[PDB]
Amino acid sequence: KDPRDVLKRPVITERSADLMTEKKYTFEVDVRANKTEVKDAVESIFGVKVDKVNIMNYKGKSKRVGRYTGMTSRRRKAIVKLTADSKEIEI
Amino acid sequence: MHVKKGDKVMVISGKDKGKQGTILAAFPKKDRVLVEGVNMVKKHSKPTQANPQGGISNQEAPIHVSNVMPLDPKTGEVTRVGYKVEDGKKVRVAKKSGQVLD
Amino acid sequence: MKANEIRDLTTAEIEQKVKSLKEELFNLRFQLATGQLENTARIREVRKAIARMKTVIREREIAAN
Amino acid sequence: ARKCVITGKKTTAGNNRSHAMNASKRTWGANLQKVRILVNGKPKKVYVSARALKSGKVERV
RNA sequence: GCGAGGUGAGAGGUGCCCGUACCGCAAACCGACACAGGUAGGCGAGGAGAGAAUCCUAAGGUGAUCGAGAGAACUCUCGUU
RNA sequence: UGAGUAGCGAAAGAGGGGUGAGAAUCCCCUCCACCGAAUGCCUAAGGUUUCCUGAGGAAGGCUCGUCCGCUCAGGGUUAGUCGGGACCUAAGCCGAGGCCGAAAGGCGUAGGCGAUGGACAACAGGUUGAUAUUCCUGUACCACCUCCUCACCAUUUGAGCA
RNA sequence: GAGCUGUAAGCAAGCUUUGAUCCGGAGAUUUCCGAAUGGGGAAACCCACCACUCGUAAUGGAGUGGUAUCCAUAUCUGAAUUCAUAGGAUAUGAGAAGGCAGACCCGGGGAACUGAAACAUCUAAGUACCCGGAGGAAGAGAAAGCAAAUGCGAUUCCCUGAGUAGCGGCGAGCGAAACGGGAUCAGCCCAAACCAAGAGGCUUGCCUCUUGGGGUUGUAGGACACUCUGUAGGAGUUACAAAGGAACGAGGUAGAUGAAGAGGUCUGGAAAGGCCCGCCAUAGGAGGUAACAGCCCUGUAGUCAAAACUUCGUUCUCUCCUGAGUGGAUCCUGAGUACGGCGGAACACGUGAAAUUCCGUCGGAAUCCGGGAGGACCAUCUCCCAAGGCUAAAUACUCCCUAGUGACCGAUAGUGAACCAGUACCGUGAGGGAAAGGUGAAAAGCACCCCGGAAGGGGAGUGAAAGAGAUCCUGAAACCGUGUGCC
Ligand SMILES: [K+]
Ligand SMILES: [K+]
Ligand SMILES: [K+]
Ligand SMILES: [K+]
Ligand SMILES: [K+]
Ligand SMILES: [K+]
Ligand SMILES: [K+]
Ligand SMILES: [K+]
Ligand SMILES: [K+]
Ligand SMILES: [K+]
Ligand SMILES: [K+]
Ligand SMILES: [Mg+2]
Ligand SMILES: [Mg+2]
Ligand SMILES: [Mg+2]
Ligand SMILES: [Mg+2]
Ligand SMILES: [Mg+2]
Ligand SMILES: [Mg+2]
Ligand SMILES: [Mg+2]
Ligand SMILES: [Mg+2]
Ligand SMILES: [Mg+2]
Ligand SMILES: [Mg+2]
Ligand SMILES: [Mg+2]
Ligand SMILES: [Mg+2]
Ligand SMILES: [Mg+2]
Ligand SMILES: [Mg+2]
Ligand SMILES: [Mg+2]
Ligand SMILES: [Mg+2]
Ligand SMILES: [Mg+2]
Ligand SMILES: [Mg+2]
Ligand SMILES: [Mg+2]
Ligand SMILES: [Mg+2]
Ligand SMILES: [Mg+2]
Ligand SMILES: [Mg+2]
Ligand SMILES: [Mg+2]
Ligand SMILES: [Mg+2]
Ligand SMILES: [Mg+2]
Ligand SMILES: [Mg+2]
Ligand SMILES: [Mg+2]
Ligand SMILES: [Mg+2]
Ligand SMILES: [Mg+2]
Ligand SMILES: [Mg+2]
Ligand SMILES: [Mg+2]
Ligand SMILES: [Mg+2]
Ligand SMILES: [Mg+2]
Ligand SMILES: [Mg+2]
Ligand SMILES: [Mg+2]
Ligand SMILES: [Mg+2]
Ligand SMILES: [Mg+2]
Repeated sequence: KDPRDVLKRPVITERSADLMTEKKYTFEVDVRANKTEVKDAVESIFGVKVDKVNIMNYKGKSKRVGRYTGMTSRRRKAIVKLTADSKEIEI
Repeated sequence: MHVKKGDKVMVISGKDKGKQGTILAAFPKKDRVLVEGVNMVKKHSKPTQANPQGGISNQEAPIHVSNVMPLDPKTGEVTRVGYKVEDGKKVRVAKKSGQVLD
Repeated sequence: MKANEIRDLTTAEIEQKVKSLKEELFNLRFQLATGQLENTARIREVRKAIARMKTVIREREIAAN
Repeated sequence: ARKCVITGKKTTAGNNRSHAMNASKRTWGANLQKVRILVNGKPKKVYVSARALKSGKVERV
């Protein structure tokens, strides 16, 4: 598969901004992607050295716009720690 | 539709019956056209960011397409619309005279 | 890029432009996430360009078989 | 099931009738006998009706 | 059985998926209810005590989702005679 | 209609200060009171975002409401070692062929599935508004791998694996 | 052919006469689950093996494809056991599987309530229901028939016969058929004798089997012999053998063209209405448009149009192919069959005087000097030739698609559902199952001011109307109020 299919988009939050000081980068990834694929994808695309990938699943949130109820998409979030001697990613 | 954006048309019905004007925009899905100077409405716009002041804006509202007819190039009278093939291209023609509208 | 222009390219040349477009599409999605992307219409354009090139590749595989 | 391999005779339904002519359902079984015969050109123990064995064309194997 | 390379120690490296929020003797679970009911298991301090009894406390938790008066009959739950 | 009637679902609050259009009811403070083999702490099942932050007050809340398990936004769940799977099997269930049966099917062997059991390597401290044997700090352990290093044994009674 | 990026406003960013959006034909892509089929599983999840590929020193990771079972065919192994066979392995299969249209059809199994004014025979009813199999239809079908004539000539369906004949605790009820009139029409292929060739049992010039030929029936036909005669005119993929191609024509799936009034004037917010005048019409279907339009728009009548796929027909091509007579030496003409007893079922027909058809069980023919039927049975006569197969049409039905119709509904009606309805909600589950349409012609959806935290209101403005201001056309009654003439 393509590396750029694995990584969907960066998570830009206050939490994720705090993680970037610790050299940790939060990505929304493909829901099927294991953490080895995420590790390989980050190293391929950005040309960095990954220390470890922690990964978590988020359920879809129940949502409403007027009468119609429904769910947001489920998400897979990867927190990618780069090694000490590594180039930073440019978000 | 029998008319399009750019055509000079006469309004044949409504309050603005008799008034000529250019079609500023066409709405094929609704069968409506916006004719310049025709069917003016006074919109009461609140202060937005896009429109900062607000106020009562005089603007054209669409009329139904069947209430306009294109002008005959010869006489200047209203005409029904036919079609002929000229140089391969289809063109609208004034049924009154014969000449090409577009 | 149109299908007539894509058919002039070789299969290896098309596949390279697919890779180039998928690099562009990735960067656009990142710019969209950060809120730096002005030209949002480009995402749809690149997606359909990828679709067009993959369509041409598959036509050649079917033509080969 | 209880089916003759040769003829296809099997259980069929009908009535018991009393003297007062009350109908109640019953079956008539075929008189099937498990015998070794050729089935696709090889010996196999299979149900054959006594009627199908009567002539002796269905050779015992 | 399998076998030309093994065994042990070091050094370097690799280690996926699912769950993880919050409630969980409860207003979030089962009881149509923010319902005196029901809901497995682990831990469960002190004094006096045989004790997880009992009363008062510790850590910790809580003051209860209508109130203010009046202090009749009657009804209920209590105390005394 | 009954009728402004019955009811408002076990329980201790009081005052001061604050916020606000509005306060018995929200916040803070003080003292008082209640539970304490629980009314505490942890954790199943089940629920499924109810969690945290900011904003809100129509409805829901048996009153009120500035408040809320409610409404609107945005956020939050990090594991080689915890629990489950890439391990094991019990009851039972499924079941190649097979046996049986008007049909549908019933039964059952090999073989599987199936925890409530067996097996199995990580601990202490710290940290956020919201996660923590998961993140961070320190110090570990388990399985597997060989670009490498060292020692030892051995190339057909020939190590070793099994 | 000029707009467009759907509901859906809105900003945003874009696209489009170098032809977009949009419409039709043919393709491509088509996650995961599901027959679900690599194995497992609490559907939409988990875990593999084998190739090849990416990646790593390597392990771990990733991608693509293959990997169910049964069946068929072929090949290779071949147990106990000698040969074998069972079994195993591998390969080739657009082979099967599952679904549904709650319909129609054919089978297997098969109620009860109910009726009989009770109830058991009987009825309901071979219905409902379950199960299997289909097919576009199915089933039936080319006389062992109907009948009783100077006969008919496959089947099916409609009318009629007829509520007759009959059946029937002769109760309740059940209830034909043929003739006659119509729709539609079409007939065929085998098995056997025999011939030829080959194969394996030699049973040893006999027998069995497999191909091809031959042959197809009833006042008998065929084999067999005779003499004829054809070997390419006739037939054909709807049976009668079975594939394929071209051409031409007419349809289907997008479309194109298309006559005549802004006539004047009057009300009006608006004119399609009134009044007074024209005009078109193979077009006065319809819908829309500011009130009711043949002449305003979309259209309509008529006439055209298809790159592509598709349906039908036709012609050619293609493919296939002797059919008449005369003789009776023998031979052949469907066997565990017909039929019978016993037990049931089906026939309108309930065991009866009970033919006829089918099932189980047992018994069991004749075979042309033969056999069956004509409502017990026998004789005579008449009609026919079973125990093999195929066969269009007329007939049934409609989840659908296209066009249209209604002395059908018009929001408690009509579908359960005009609306995001099999939803919400209820139930462990099967399953049950709602309510809810209307601003205006156009959002012109009330700028601004005032009271109020808001809600809400009063002005102002828009509009024909705001007492049309958002479950916003009309707006009854119950019910709730304010005022007060009389008591
Ligand atoms: K947690
Ligand atoms: K106690
Ligand atoms: K609040
Ligand atoms: K009955
Ligand atoms: K009765
Ligand atoms: K009009
Ligand atoms: K009879
Ligand atoms: K019999
Ligand atoms: K006859
Ligand atoms: K209804
Ligand atoms: K009054
Ligand atoms: Mg995890
Ligand atoms: Mg016209
Ligand atoms: Mg927690
Ligand atoms: Mg409770
Ligand atoms: Mg003590
Ligand atoms: Mg104690
Ligand atoms: Mg006393
Ligand atoms: Mg009172
Ligand atoms: Mg009272
Ligand atoms: Mg009272
Ligand atoms: Mg009271
Ligand atoms: Mg209370
Ligand atoms: Mg106490
Ligand atoms: Mg909270
Ligand atoms: Mg309240
Ligand atoms: Mg474990
Ligand atoms: Mg079983
Ligand atoms: Mg089986
Ligand atoms: Mg367990
Ligand atoms: Mg452990
Ligand atoms: Mg917490
Ligand atoms: Mg009765
Ligand atoms: Mg058919
Ligand atoms: Mg079919
Ligand atoms: Mg048929
Ligand atoms: Mg045929
Ligand atoms: Mg036209
Ligand atoms: Mg006029
Ligand atoms: Mg009107
Ligand atoms: Mg015959
Ligand atoms: Mg007779
Ligand atoms: Mg109504
Ligand atoms: Mg209705
Ligand atoms: Mg439920
Ligand atoms: Mg009114
Ligand atoms: Mg109206
Ligand atoms: Mg109204």
